[PDB]
Amino acid sequence: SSGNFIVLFLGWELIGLTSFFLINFWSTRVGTLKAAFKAFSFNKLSDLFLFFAILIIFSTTYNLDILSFNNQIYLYESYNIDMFYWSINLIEIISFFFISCAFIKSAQFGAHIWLPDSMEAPVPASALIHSATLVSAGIYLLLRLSPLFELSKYAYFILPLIGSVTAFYGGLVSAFQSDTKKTLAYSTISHCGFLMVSYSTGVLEFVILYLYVHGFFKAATFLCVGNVNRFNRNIQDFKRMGGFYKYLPFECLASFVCMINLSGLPLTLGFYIKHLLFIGLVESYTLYPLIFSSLILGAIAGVFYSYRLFYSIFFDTKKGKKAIYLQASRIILNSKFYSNTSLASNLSITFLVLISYTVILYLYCTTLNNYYSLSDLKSIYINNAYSYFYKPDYNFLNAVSILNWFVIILLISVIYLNWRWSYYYTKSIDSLSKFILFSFFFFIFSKYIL
Amino acid sequence: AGRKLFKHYINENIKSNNEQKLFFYRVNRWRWNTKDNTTAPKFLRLKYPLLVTGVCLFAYDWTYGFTQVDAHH
Amino acid sequence: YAPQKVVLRNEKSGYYANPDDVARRLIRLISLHDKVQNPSAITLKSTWSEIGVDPLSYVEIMLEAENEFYIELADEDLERFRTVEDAVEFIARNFFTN
Amino acid sequence: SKAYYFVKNFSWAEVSNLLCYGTKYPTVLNHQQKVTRLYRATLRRVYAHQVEGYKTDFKQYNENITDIGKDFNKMLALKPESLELQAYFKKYEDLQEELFDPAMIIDESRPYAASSGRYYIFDDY
Amino acid sequence: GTSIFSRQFKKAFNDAKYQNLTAAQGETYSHLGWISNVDLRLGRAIFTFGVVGIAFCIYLEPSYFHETFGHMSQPPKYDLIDSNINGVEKKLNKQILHREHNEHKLDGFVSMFKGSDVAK
Amino acid sequence: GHGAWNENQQHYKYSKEEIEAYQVPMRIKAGPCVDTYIPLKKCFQENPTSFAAKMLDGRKGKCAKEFKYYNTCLNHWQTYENNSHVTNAYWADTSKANADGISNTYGGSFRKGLAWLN
Amino acid sequence: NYYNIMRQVSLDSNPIVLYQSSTFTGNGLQEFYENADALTKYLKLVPFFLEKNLYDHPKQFVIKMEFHPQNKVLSLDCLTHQGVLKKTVNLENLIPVPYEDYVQFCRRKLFNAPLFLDTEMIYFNTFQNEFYVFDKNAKWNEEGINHPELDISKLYNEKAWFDSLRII
Amino acid sequence: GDIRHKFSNEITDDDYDYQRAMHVKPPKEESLFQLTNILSSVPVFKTRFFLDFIARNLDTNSAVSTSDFVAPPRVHENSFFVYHSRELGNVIRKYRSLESIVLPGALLTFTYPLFAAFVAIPSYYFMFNAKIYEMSRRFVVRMDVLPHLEMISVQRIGAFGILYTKLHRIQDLEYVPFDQVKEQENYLWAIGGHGVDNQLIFKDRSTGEFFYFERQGVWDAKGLNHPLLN
Amino acid sequence: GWDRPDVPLSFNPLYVHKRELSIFDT
Amino acid sequence: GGFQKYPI
Ligand SMILES: CCCCCCCCCCCCCCCCCC(=O)OC[C@H](COP(=O)([O-])OCC(O)COP(=O)([O-])OC[C@@H](COC(=O)CCCCCCCCCCCCCCCCC)OC(=O)CCCCCCCCCCCCCCCCC)OC(=O)CCCCCCCCCCCCCCCCC
Ligand SMILES: CCCCCCCCCCCCCCCCCC(=O)OC[C@H](COP(=O)([O-])OCC(O)COP(=O)([O-])OC[C@@H](COC(=O)CCCCCCCCCCCCCCCCC)OC(=O)CCCCCCCCCCCCCCCCC)OC(=O)CCCCCCCCCCCCCCCCC
Ligand SMILES: CCCCCCCCCCCCCCCCCC(=O)OC[C@H](COP(=O)([O-])OCC[N+](C)(C)C)OC(=O)CCCCCCCCCCCCCCCCC
Ligand SMILES: CCCCCCCCCCCCCCCCCC(=O)OC[C@H](COP(=O)([O-])OCC[N+](C)(C)C)OC(=O)CCCCCCCCCCCCCCCCC
Ligand SMILES: CCCCCCCCCCCCCCCCCC(=O)OC[C@H](COP(=O)([O-])OCC[N+](C)(C)C)OC(=O)CCCCCCCCCCCCCCCCC
Ligand SMILES: CCCCCCCCCCCCCCCCCC(=O)OC[C@H](COP(=O)([O-])OCC[N+](C)(C)C)OC(=O)CCCCCCCCCCCCCCCCC
Ligand SMILES: CCCCCCCCCCCCCCCCCC(=O)OC[C@H](COP(=O)([O-])OCC[N+](C)(C)C)OC(=O)CCCCCCCCCCCCCCCCC
Ligand SMILES: CCCCCCCCCCCCCCCCCC(=O)OC[C@H](COP(=O)([O-])OCC[N+](C)(C)C)OC(=O)CCCCCCCCCCCCCCCCC
Ligand SMILES: CCCCCCCCCCCCCCCC(=O)OC[C@H](COP(=O)(O)O)OC(=O)CCCCCCCCCCCCCCC
Repeated sequence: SSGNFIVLFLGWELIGLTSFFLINFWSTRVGTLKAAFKAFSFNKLSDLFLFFAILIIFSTTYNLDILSFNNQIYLYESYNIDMFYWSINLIEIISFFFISCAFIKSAQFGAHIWLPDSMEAPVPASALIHSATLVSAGIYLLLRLSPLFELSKYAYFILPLIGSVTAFYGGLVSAFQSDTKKTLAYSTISHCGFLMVSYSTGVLEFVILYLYVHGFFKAATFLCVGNVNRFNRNIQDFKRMGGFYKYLPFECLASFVCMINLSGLPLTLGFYIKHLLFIGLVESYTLYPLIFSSLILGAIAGVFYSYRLFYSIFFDTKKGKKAIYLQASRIILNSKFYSNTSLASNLSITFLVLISYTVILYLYCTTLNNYYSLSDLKSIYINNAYSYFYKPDYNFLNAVSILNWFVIILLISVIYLNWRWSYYYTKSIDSLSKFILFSFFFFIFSKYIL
Repeated sequence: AGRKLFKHYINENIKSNNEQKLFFYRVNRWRWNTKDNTTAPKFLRLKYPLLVTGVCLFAYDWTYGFTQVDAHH
Repeated sequence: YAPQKVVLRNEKSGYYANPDDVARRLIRLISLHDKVQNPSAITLKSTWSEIGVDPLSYVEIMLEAENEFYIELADEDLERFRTVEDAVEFIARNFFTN
Repeated sequence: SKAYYFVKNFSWAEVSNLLCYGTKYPTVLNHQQKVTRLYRATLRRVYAHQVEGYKTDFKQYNENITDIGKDFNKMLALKPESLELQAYFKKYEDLQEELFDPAMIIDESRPYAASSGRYYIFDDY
Repeated sequence: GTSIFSRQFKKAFNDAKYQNLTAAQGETYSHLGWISNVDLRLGRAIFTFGVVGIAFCIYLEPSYFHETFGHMSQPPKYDLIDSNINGVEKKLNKQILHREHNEHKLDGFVSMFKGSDVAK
Repeated sequence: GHGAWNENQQHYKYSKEEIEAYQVPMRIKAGPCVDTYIPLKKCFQENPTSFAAKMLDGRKGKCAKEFKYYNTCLNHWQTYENNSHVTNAYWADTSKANADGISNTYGGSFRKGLAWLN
Repeated sequence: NYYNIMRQVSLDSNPIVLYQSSTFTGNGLQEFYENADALTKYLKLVPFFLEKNLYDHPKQFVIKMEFHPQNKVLSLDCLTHQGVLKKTVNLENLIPVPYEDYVQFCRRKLFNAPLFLDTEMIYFNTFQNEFYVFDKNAKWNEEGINHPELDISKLYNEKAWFDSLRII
Repeated sequence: GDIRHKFSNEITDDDYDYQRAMHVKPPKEESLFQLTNILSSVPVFKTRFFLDFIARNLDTNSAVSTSDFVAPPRVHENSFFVYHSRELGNVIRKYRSLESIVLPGALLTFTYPLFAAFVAIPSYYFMFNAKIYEMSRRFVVRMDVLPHLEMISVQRIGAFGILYTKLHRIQDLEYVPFDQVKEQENYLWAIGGHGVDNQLIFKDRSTGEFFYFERQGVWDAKGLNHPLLN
Repeated sequence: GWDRPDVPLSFNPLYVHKRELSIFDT
Repeated sequence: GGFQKYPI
């Protein structure tokens, strides 16, 4: 809520400094100081870029008001700046600096190196920074200065490519990750990439919906994994976590709901954000093949990390140290007050989930409903993406089925695939056969025999 | 006729299995207690949640269900 | 609440865990081993060789002891250990969080 | 162990020596120390990867540890200056390298581990 | 002395199959005998909320099912207003209604095709 | 009556000042359905309703008379924007569409996926 | 690696009865129908048979068990939704299991079991990968069960009893 | 150790009873709506009609095994069986039988059979082929020995569940250590090799065909001890 | 249960320098 | 859960 570029820069520096303090909360250890200094260096680079962009804007127009800049930039779009030996386009250079700072603070590919190291902070701080507070600064900048980037050739080429590459990279790394906080960090990177791609598509409503969904459910999942880690005695790796469903009953179900919502899965509140992203994806890009392939891979990657985190944390064989289970399994502890977590924590998580559902539903009604009731966005660029959401054609309707069935096959793989010998190998194969045949017959009856 | 075959290799595998030490089994027995672990389908019961879902859907059908338009495609 | 008067560190007893419980758990773990024959003969003053723990079985027993006691023992300390008395003393005096 | 493998600019050879044996200069150790430390490191890594791992198989873990134990018994029987013992050491060092996992779990009871020094204890002075 | 099928020995084996041998007798049990009541209640409440939401999505937003499995057979839905009239009257009215429905579909199609230039 | 899909019930065209008063989001103002949208927004303002009611009501309840015109205009607008009325015809019968070209511009480049060889 | 090698055993002349259910003491499903207690117990076991069939849970309700020490083989009369069946089991292949292990062997949530299903006395045949469940309201032959061939000192194997069945 | 009885407002087993759905405990009491209670109470199920329906229309006791010794019918009048697969063989048979119903049914029902095939192809090549199909192809349903030929007949499941038997000379059989094939077929043993025995693999040198024996398979002591196989 | 002694001062082990701090590594 | 308290 900044009224001018000076206040925006002040807020930028303040968030950088406070994130540095949160990361360096463990001031006694110098190992944490290294990650804090890494984040500080990246934040200072972003501050440099933002300051230079603001200086260019002030030199061009003798004004720092955001509204005035937004409503004046089109007049100066035709101008160029004479630099050392190249006549660079003014809009292109300003948007270049803005996009550089936005990528640095959103942890895009290349500039994301600090985000995995920023997990040294306590789980509440990590959730706050990674949900909607620190990693969404670039998205806020793009949304606020959209009239500038609408006339930016550099933005058009860079936002989709970098967004898709970051999405794919983060999704796959999160899927292969073994630590809870690191997995959430890489999932956040992937969602930031998806947000960049959505903004490139150019539907600010879709971008806002994606931001809200991601922030709410990422925060909820972060809180759940924080409870799990506190129970497991600061061991964030789930290779030492097993059979925690009974010891943390609330955490298990809360994580189930939060993860199914966060990772885009069918019949979940988080499916529509990815559906709208793919609806709005543009196809005139020269690197469209790579962009689309990376987007598909990143979208499918959610299932693997969600399944791994949930199953390994709670329902996998007991892998943790004997003490973790024994200290809590003592009969003396059996009481009405017995719990491995906090009642306040449970109530806070429940209320957060309920309010997130309500707000997401309100936004969906405001935007995606037949009667468009959202407030003015102060942008004159219309992308035509809503045409494929209101009156989709057979081509797109069948195209979406490809991704739907890819996700279905991946779910079947993560469910029925056996990696270790078990007493239930043959019965599991039999259950898979039963499911296949029953699905076929059920489809036959539903479609034809009724 | 002095040829190594199914019986010989079964005996070899039995010998290899017998060569194992029971110390690791004894220390790790506690991990696989059936009283302490179950499966996700068992833990996640949809019996009563589906009942509440049915109640809510019935309420929707009899409150706003009337004011809906059929969409044939 | 801490009194306003100056209070110094109170090293009640060098053991951070019940030494008797530590010794009994360690002796049970040792007896679980196959090479060990007579659990009764095991005492805090009994050496590993005489109780029947080979040098190679010793590392296995120590790894399982680390798993049981929720701590990690350095190779230097494990080699320095010469009797169950020394082992239990070190484990009991060890601060589980270092 | 100080658990400082990834700090203080250790080279790969030094890190491998630290992982396999508690010291960075295994030449100082004698035959028994070398064999015992290598066996302990191998058992620790096998336990980490095949007990506290991703869908671990306990029967395979048992078979692997039994084979490793037999091999290390033979190694201990072998003389220090034997090419067969050198081959065994190279084999198990290669296995340790293969199972090396960046960001591997480090117990909180060891120095330089996460949460090792989160609190400053005030002295009687 | 003791033999299998003895109740005492069977109970002892059942209790000691997954015991912690490193613990003292009488406390060598690994399982948890209960579940946190308040935590389980809150978890079940939130799980029920999520399941209800998923079911509402399935019911009021069948777009995923339509685009993943196709349009399934729809249960019958019709009005018995036509049964009021009988005979040649009913036959002629039914034929007129069928012709009107076909003409309405064609009119909608042609209007959609023609009205491209309505917005100047 | 008998008006085009863009006209509203009253056949009244709102001026720029009236649009500013009943401020319309640029998303709708860009399209041709301002005339049909403004009455619907006025009806909603006169009879405010909750978002849950808006989602669960298939006829928009009270504001159905204006919503009919608005929905017709929206359907026509989106169909003409995405050229779906021609794309669906080509999908249904590419051979017949080429036989009697609905739009040679789209027909010359249309190519249905090999997977959808019904 | 344990292999299911068959030894081709045969029954002896005079068996010794070890288990005899007070209910179902009659011979024949017709006798069970005509008897009041047997009919109600059969109805209560109907869900047990349903679990046997549809849930692929290998289990059998055992009555009238006899033992042959000459060949060391147990003859079990088991009740199923169709009638009484005779089965032969080997002491080398018979081991005990906990009730929770019996429940968890099946991956499907079993129906609420009746109160006459003895949970303590549940056994597991490893050769058939099957469970044997006895009835609480039954009579055990103390002399028969105290036979030397049934002694744990001869039928005990730590690896087989504790490590053969790992449900996880 | 438990002190819940010391407080009047403490939780009770009556309060914990609701966790029996999510927690496994021995039965304590039967509710009025249990299947057992309903069947034992409602007189309709006591009718001889229902009793006879239960007795007849369900799995028969004839197919139920009655002993730990099995002597399957001889494949040849002079042959003797050695190995036979009980459960994994049936599971593989049923799984491969789907090719006779799902596939023609898919062709005649799906709107886009080409789309279905395009989805299935990569699915088969990754996570399915090595998962089930290759293991089934190399799986040994049954093994018998013909002494007059000094050969071994092996039964295998083919496409669509078809069973076919082939002869292999005993002199051409060799034991392939698992170490020689683990690296070559890591994925196969990774995701589909759990059912069959890893260390009991044999192969025919002349034809280069492997033989996988189920872990839960029955072996004949006499067949193993026969001099031809020793 | 057990009456643990106060947190040990070994929780923060004093570091003794054994190598020259080269100016080239400033 | 938290670290053991020490004198300040
Ligand atoms: C009011 C009126 C009604 C209104 C409308 C609603 C009506 C319908 C209600 C239906 C409710 C669901 C019923 C589930 C029963 C499961 C038990 C069963 O039938 O067992 C037999 C059989 C499994 O037998 P088995 O012997 O247990 O399996 C052997 C394994 O080795 C055994 O596994 P293991 O012990 O070795 O451990 C691995 C564990 C692994 O378990 C898991 O990973 C999750 C287990 C969750 C259990 C279910 C809880 C409820 C959630 C579903 C809610 C319903 C959604 C809608 C369903 C219908 C959609 C068409 O495996 C399982 O649990 C597999 C069985 C569970 C199948 C259901 C999975 C649903 C969620 C999708 C996967 C989630 C992956 C990410 C992890 C989740 C958290 C982020 O079940 C199946 O049919 C399996 C199907 C698997 C493929 C599903 C692909 C579907 C894709 C299309 C639909 C997509 C929409 C739904 C997903 C959206 C995301 C949430
Ligand atoms: C004139 C009389 C006519 C009578 C007609 C009767 C028709 C019966 C048709 C039955 C159709 C099949 C049902 C199968 C259910 C199980 C499915 C299942 O588990 O599959 C997945 C199963 C895996 O699931 P699982 O969790 O592992 O299985 C565990 C066990 O199933 C254990 O599962 P579970 O216990 O966890 O959950 C299973 C539960 C599943 O339940 C559901 O999902 C349904 C949920 C309820 C839906 C309600 C919809 C309608 C009402 C809407 C709301 C109205 C509100 C009105 C206003 C309210 C205002 C307050 O099953 C049921 O549906 C039980 C019946 C529901 C009773 C409650 C209904 C509500 C009553 C009113 C309210 C009061 C409630 C109680 C008090 C509450 C506290 C105050 O996969 C398989 O492997 C399936 C294999 C096949 C097994 C088949 C077993 C049954 C064989 C039966 C053969 C045919 C016998 C015919 C006898 C004929 C004699 C004459
Ligand atoms: C002012 C208007 C208020 C409107 C309120 C609208 C509420 C909408 C709720 C949507 C779903 C969200 C659920 C959140 C969690 C709460 C539910 C829950 O815990 O579910 C799991 C719980 C239990 O989950 P469980 O499965 O873990 O529990 C099993 C254990 N036992 C058997 C003990 C329950 O579900 C149920 O308890 C099932 C309830 C079915 C019946 C539902 C209607 C109840 C109506 C009560 C009032 C009746 C008044 C009558 C007056 C007569 C006067 C004469
Ligand atoms: C701290 C507590 C605070 C208060 C707690 C309040 C609890 C939550 C209350 C929610 C009330 C609203 C419920 C809406 C249900 C879904 C309606 C719908 O599908 O919209 C159709 C409406 C009708 O639209 P339409 O028909 O006008 O046109 C749609 C346009 N096309 C066809 C192109 C798509 O659709 C939309 O506007 C889009 C909705 C997209 C999102 C769908 C989400 C499905 C899941 C719903 C979960 C609901 C919450 C959980 C269950 C609560 C049970 C009480
Ligand atoms: C001790 C007190 C502790 C604090 C208690 C606070 C209780 C709060 C309970 C509700 C919170 C969750 C609301 C639902 C989630 C948000 C939904 C949303 O986006 O809004 C949609 C809707 C908006 O309306 P709508 O979505 O229905 O549509 C409106 C329709 N048109 C546009 C046509 C007009 O808002 C809500 O439903 C939220 C409630 C209304 C706003 C209330 C604000 C004033 C609060 C007064 C109480 C103050 C207490 C002070 C206590 C001080 C203690 C120190
Ligand atoms: C570009 C080119 C594209 C080419 C794409 C090709 C796609 C089409 C592929 C066709 C595959 C044909 C498979 C044939 C299967 C039989 C093979 C065989 O001989 O195996 C014998 C096998 C095994 O025979 P057996 O001799 O071993 O034993 C007899 C059977 N048992 C084992 C039980 C004793 O027998 C069968 O499987 C018999 C199957 C009979 C039914 C076959 C048709 C079922 C589907 C009907 C249509 C769909 C349902 C319609 C419902 C309508 C309701 C109103
Ligand atoms: C033409 C050559 C022969 C082709 C053989 C067919 C492919 C191989 C056998 C597939 C068997 C599995 C069929 C499952 C059908 C489920 C219902 C359905 O959507 O059918 C209609 C649809 C197709 O019918 P349709 O074409 O009328 O649908 C409209 C078009 N779409 C859906 C694209 C918008 O079935 C499929 O899409 C099947 C795709 C191929 C699957 C290949 C194997 C992977 C899956 C493993 C088996 C288990 C799947 C379980 C799925 C559960 C639900 C998500
Ligand atoms: C060729 C056709 C065109 C498409 C080209 C692309 C082909 C498909 C590429 C899929 C890559 C998936 C990579 C997932 C990595 C997950 C890693 C992870 O978390 O650990 C593994 C987790 C398991 O983790 P875990 O924790 O349970 O255990 C791990 C155990 N170890 C470490 C020993 C491996 O999940 C899996 O195992 C599942 C991944 C393997 C199976 C992949 C099946 C692919 C099926 C493709 C179907 C294609 C349908 C047709 C249409 C496609 C195009 C639209
Ligand atoms: C364009 C093809 C589209 C797909 C066609 C599918 C046909 C299915 C029927 C196949 C019948 C013959 C099988 C022959 C088996 C054999 O011995 O085949 C053996 C031969 C030889 O293999 P090798 O060369 O490795 O020895 O197989 C091949 O050469 C490759 C053909 C593979 C056939 C796989 C059939 C199953 C497909 C499963 C799809 C995914 C799962 C679907 C849900 C269950």
